[PDB]
Amino acid sequence: ILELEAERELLNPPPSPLDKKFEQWEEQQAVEATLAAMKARRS
Amino acid sequence: ILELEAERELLNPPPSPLDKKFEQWEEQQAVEATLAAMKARRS
Amino acid sequence: QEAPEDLLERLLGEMELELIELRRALAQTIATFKSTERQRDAQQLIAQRWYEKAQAALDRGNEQLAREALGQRQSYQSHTEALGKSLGEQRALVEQVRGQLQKLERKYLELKSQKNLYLARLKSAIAAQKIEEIAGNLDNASASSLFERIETK
Amino acid sequence: ERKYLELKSQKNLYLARLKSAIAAQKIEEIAGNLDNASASSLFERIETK
Amino acid sequence: LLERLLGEMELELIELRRALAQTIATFKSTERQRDAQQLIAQRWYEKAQAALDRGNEQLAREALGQRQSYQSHTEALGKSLGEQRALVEQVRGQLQKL
Repeated sequence: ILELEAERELLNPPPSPLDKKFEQWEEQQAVEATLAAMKARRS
Repeated sequence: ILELEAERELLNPPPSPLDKKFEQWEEQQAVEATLAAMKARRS
Repeated sequence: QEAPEDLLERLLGEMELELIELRRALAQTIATFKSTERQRDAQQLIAQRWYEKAQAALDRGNEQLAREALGQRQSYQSHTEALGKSLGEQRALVEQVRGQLQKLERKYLELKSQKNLYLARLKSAIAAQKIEEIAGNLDNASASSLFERIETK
Repeated sequence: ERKYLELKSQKNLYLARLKSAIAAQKIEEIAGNLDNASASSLFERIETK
Repeated sequence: LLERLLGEMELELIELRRALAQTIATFKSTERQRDAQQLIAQRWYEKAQAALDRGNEQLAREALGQRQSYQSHTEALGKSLGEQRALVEQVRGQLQKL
């Protein structure tokens, strides 16, 4: 079972900590940015 | 797919920038010349 | 070898089969191309619903759900952003084939147009040879093939 | 599932592109028989007769 | 033999015509492949731009540093495309007189 999963990730770009950081950060920016529009609109 | 398109253009004269220029220019002259008759007729 | 002229009619006879088959194919292309647009529209509409629910979540101070709702929308946002760009680029995909086909028909009609003209010219000549070929039998005595041989008898 | 649907999604798009080309070659291939006398494959040979 | 020789001659010429297309098929194929690579570098370059924003220059170093791998790969392929242009020119010059 384990070898084939590794084969998949080998043929995959395993999301690096950078893209995990970027995707999390941009999500953290996306949630904040989406939040930022709402927090400003309500006033 | 790509080879056969090239075969067509090989057996074709691919419109050169000159004929593109001429056809565009004569069109630019045709539109202007057709326009020129109208712009003069209206007065 | 076979008379290549006869094949000409057969070739165009089978030609229309391809052209009509082509015409069928192109529609299926735009069928899906526009289908994704509707599918995109539903997805973004769902995101709007999630976005709207986040707006409702924000109301009354329940911002906690809005984070999930907005956070949930991010999944479809990326899916929406992914598909939206695919739709934009697929536009040129259908443009070239449209540009491919539009020139297609104008040629065949003119190609078929001159087909018949030269068939007449050929059939014009096959008569000229035969009337002259038979006129060889009915000649001015240069060959004496048929008539003059009788005059001998 | 999210992959297969998109995988199946683009499956049909390029089939059309392929079937688009198979027509382009054939119309041009037959247009070779009906040419501008560069090859004289079919029509010009008749003009000889 | 003269008639036979030209009869088999057209076989080579048409076989030639097929061959030349496969040449430009790849020649232009690398250009698209180059375009994707540089586009990826642009994405990495763009992500570095995003990394720079908000003061997270640390990722930009990796992102820009990551782009250097494709930059060299991009620079390598770009020059190959440029020189391959003359490769297809001579054969085109070869065939046109043919």
